Amino acid sequence: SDGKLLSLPPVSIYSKLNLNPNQQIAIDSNGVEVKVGDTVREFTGERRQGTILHVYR
Amino acid sequence: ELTERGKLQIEPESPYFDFKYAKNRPISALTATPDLYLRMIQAENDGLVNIKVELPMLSTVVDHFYNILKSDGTSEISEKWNALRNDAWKQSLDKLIPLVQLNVKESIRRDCERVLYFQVKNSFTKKIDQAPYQPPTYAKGTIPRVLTLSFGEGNRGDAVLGVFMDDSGDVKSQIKFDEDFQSRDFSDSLTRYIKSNNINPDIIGISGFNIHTKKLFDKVNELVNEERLTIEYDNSDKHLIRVIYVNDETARLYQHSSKSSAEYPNRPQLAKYCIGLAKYIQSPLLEYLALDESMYSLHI
Amino acid sequence: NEDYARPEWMIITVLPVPPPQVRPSIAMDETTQGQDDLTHKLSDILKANINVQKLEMDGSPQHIINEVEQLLQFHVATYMDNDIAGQPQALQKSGRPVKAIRARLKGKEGRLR
Amino acid sequence: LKHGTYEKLDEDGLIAPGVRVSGDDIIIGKTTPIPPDTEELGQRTKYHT
Amino acid sequence: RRDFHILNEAEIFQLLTRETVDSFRKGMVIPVYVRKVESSYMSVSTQSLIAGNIQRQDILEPNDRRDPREVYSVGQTVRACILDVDYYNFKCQLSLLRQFTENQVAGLNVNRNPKFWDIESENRDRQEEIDKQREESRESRVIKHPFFHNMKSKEAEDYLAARPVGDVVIRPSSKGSNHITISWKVAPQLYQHIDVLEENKDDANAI
DNA sequence: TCGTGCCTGGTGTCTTGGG
RNA sequence: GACCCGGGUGUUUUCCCCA
DNA sequence: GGAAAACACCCAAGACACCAGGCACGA
Repeated sequence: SDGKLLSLPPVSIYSKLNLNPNQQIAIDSNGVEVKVGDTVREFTGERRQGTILHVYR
Repeated sequence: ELTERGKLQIEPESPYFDFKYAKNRPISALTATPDLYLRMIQAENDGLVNIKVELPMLSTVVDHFYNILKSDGTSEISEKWNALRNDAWKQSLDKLIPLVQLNVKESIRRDCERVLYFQVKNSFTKKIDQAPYQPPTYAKGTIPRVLTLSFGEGNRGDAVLGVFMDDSGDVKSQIKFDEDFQSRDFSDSLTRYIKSNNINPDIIGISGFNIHTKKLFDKVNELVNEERLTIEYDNSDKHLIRVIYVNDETARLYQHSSKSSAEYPNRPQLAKYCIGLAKYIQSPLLEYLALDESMYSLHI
Repeated sequence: NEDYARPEWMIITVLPVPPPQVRPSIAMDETTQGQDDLTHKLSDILKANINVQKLEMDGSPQHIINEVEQLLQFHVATYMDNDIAGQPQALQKSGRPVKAIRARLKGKEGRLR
Repeated sequence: LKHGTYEKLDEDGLIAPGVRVSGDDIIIGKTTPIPPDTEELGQRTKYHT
Repeated sequence: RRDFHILNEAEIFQLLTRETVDSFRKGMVIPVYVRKVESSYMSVSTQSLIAGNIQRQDILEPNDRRDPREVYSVGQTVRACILDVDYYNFKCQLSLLRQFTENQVAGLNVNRNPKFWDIESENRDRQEEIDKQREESRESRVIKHPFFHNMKSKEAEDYLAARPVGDVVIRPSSKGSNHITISWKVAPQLYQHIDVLEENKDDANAI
């Protein structure tokens, strides 16, 4: 989530974060709910866009 | 200083936002906060920011060295000589400044790295410094018989697994509770397992992956308080068997390690997790040793 | 054609084995699934190949070698064409003739039509 | 399971006469055994057999 | 070695919810999930299974007199601000008032002392990015009409110069797509531009 | 007859090739 | 707060329907 | 184009693991 890259053995990883749709929820700047796979565009900065892969915090 | 990449990428949520516009930060205070300087260096290496070291009294040193070097003549020839000397001195300063800046930067980097190394060493030592749980009416260092109960998640369809280990460190019996943990049947079966089979565990450990485990912990504590399940003491206020939460980084890593699979080829993953919890309670140091390489991935 | 159709390529020395998409299996009932005809024919061809290899290295009566190699030739030929006039067809255990690859492509119900 | 409804079946898995049925409803309930998986890990008897 | 270490309320909370006490405390905004709507309160669930509740004073704005059920329904997640945290019982109270969910922007406690912080640079960058936000794009208008011509004011006047008195040309207006400038030749080398305001427009290019 | 037990017959199981 | 699913043979043969 | 109805690797025989019963034998 920080933006860095790491290399670790498969054993060291804790576990997959299995999250239900009731847990993986995203809200945009305006407050409209955005779900998995939707396309959003960055409001500022590079103003890039893409499809959501996973939502966390 | 900020590059265009720094001008665009340093967001209010990014960890680099703490020094987006820092200025005139004292060097002597940096050693007390090594992580700030390390993060500044990391941001610099990303092509976002530029770290600059400057002296408020640089002009004072330049003027003093010029006064030492300059001639005292007043003729126009002496004026030309002094001008040539001063210009060469300024060029020498221009050449010299970057090397001194780099040397000071490397010195502060080494100091901050050593400070953070010692800090991490102390944190790890604090993490791994804990003797095994001492049951009452026993001397310190005695290995207690332990019982671990866990169900993992608590979704509809989550049975509670129980694993008991003696002081010898060898698994004695594993049991499944297939009824609901809130039913009277669950409590009755757990009481029968605790009492009838002469298991007599010295401490009971409870752990899980979410907040659903809290309800199990409360239910177990209520059951212990209700049935007066006092510890058996080898031959009189008999003491109750303690029920606590257990830290489970080593257990989580052990449930995925192939060492457990070789040790227990016909056991479920939750059984391995409970065994890891029990072994951690018996001896945290040996469990931390069992991590081998994965211990370096722990949040220290 | 030198690049595309060389005359010695008309003799089969290595056989391509099609993927299961070409020869899918069917679940006859809730428990037992049925192997396709091509799968059984390929199993027969591979058994004949194993038999030839085993016979060659151990001991070589020419009569036995001729018999086994002729069996292998028959299996490979019927795997691709089971309507060769002048000789009996390959039959399944149920008595029906084997549905060779050539039969898949011809007729109203074939691939093309 | 089929996408229809099983609520019209009796205790013995057979519908009773006099019951109105529609398309895709289940009129005969039958199950075949399957070797259980490793779900006995932590499933409270709620594992598909 | 020291005796066995027993986890406390903060450690148990961090172990169970995997959320630090710093990242979950007063004055934080989280996208909680509505689980039950009632007239006097709403029961919501956070991402980390922490059950929350809001008393009726905060689901709806103090000025509004609507019903909680009409505005918010089950499955409609909304932003909420943490007011209180029961770490032992994993219970929290939230507020939907915009004074928390919106005004809380600079939630970091970074010391902005001018001696060690360049406030002027951050402010200047702030108006730079705000002006960038103000920047937009515009395009031309296309209209289908026999007497409509995409010309400037001077271009329209020159086009009407070769024509006798009274001929009429139509061009887009500078006051917006909802306005139209009509240029007609009053006299030799004399032209009048008249602005026409459009109402009930079906489209920008439409009439 | 009481008691510890043997040791080979047998249940349950399975491989894997004949047809 | 207890929360609802998503799968279907193949090969022969026979008897029909409209031209 | 419709529907219905009957068939689709079976098997047997030699090799292994576990068990148990009824008879041996000392006392």
